[PDB]
Amino acid sequence: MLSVDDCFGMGRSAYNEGDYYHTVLWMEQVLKQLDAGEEATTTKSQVLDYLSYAVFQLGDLHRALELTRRLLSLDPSHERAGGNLRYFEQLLEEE
Amino acid sequence: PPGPAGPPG
Repeated sequence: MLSVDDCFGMGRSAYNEGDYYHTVLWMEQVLKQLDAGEEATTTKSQVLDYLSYAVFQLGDLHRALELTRRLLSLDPSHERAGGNLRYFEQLLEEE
Repeated sequence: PPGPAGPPG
């Protein structure tokens, strides 16, 4: 096993290469290990920021909306996340 | 264009 923060770094590496699929794989694993109570400097909101965008790029529309809502719930002053939420809610008529 | 924006890096 890699640590939570290692997996997060892997997900960020994939994302910075424009590899959204591998971003999802790593960030999903991060969330699993955070839910298991593993210690980490990375926060769930930071993971959700990468993951929500990556799942959208892969065409997973209502999941991207769900994760964007969760992101904002944990980071309400995240202006970009708020803009994303408005986009997805208008796109999917989920306003 | 009209869309979301992810982390800059």
